[PDB]
Amino acid sequence: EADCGLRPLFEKKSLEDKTERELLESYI
Amino acid sequence: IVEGSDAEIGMSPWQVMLFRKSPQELLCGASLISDRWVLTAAHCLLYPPWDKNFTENDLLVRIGKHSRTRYERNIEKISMLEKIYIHPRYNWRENLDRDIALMKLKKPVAFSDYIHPVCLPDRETAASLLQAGYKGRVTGWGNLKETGQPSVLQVVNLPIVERPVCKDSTRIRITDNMFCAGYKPDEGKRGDACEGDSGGPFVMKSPFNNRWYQMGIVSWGEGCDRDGKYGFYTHVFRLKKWIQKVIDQFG
Amino acid sequence: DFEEIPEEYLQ
Ligand SMILES: N[C@H](Cc1ccccc1)C(=O)N1CCC[C@H]1C(=O)NCc1cc(Cl)ccc1Cl
Ligand SMILES: *[C@@H]1O[C@H](CO)[C@@H](O)[C@H](O)[C@H]1NC(C)=O
Ligand code: NA
Ligand code: NA
Repeated sequence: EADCGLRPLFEKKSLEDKTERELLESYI
Repeated sequence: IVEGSDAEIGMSPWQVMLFRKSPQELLCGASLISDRWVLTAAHCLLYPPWDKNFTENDLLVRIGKHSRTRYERNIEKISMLEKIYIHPRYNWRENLDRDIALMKLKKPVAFSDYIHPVCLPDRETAASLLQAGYKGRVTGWGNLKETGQPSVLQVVNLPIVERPVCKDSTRIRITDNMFCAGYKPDEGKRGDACEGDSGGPFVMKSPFNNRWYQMGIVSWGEGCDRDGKYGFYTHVFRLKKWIQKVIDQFG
Repeated sequence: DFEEIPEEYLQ
């Protein structure tokens, strides 16, 4: 789906969840 | 999930619960990959050493859930299965090689704030993200400890581990269709999947396009959250040609 | 341990 992987309550509203930054910081 | 935390509402809207009709109980996790297709571990459906061999009518999928045990009226949606497809080279005899299965739903599920599909990786996203040290996220309603059960969906973020470390942690034969994840004893932090988390997703948020991709399926581990052990996950990208073949043929 | 689900899903 063209819209896969984008969460209504997070990415679709530009809100982050409490720990996704931990993932990002590991992607070095 | 051991040493995780409660999920936020809508945090994992691709999460699926595989639910046994009778007795009514949690069977496994799973994930929503389109309005009609659910991905899980083959061993959730077929595991002869434990006399497990489910047929479609044995099972329901519950989508949009947060609470483990509650019927989440007006939020969760419950779907019947049209057909199960197990990888033809799934190795239940030895090491759970190719531990993957698809379930086609009888009817499409309506997407909502709580229900939305995860992406499957392309070769490039997989190459970029499946690197030692890079963290993914595992979710499920499985046990909180090896030796109890959560009120709501649990989440834990875990680093992918170097393949030689995975190999050296176990006597089980590892294959290219698996990867392992978890912290090392010297890393301090902890966490793992556990019983009941089988079949759920290991996801990563691409920093390139800000989408969530399912890189793994909770497959196997020796105990839960043991020092020097790691959880093993089905390598979704490696098996994607099979996924696509099934969806292309039967979709 | 699980809350009963609607009968419509168990038919
Ligand atoms: N202990 C065994 C080890 C095992 C691996 C491969 C072949 C046979 C046994 C195990 O793992 N088996 C037996 C079948 C289902 C699977 C299981 O129980 N999987 C769930 C699981 C997944 C993770 Cl990633 C971490 C913890 C656990 Cl408990
Ligand atoms: C599992 O169930 C199917 C159908 O009932 C059967 O044909 C199969 O032989 C069973 N055992 C397996 C696949 O090991
Ligand atoms: Na070894
Ligand atoms: Na461990």
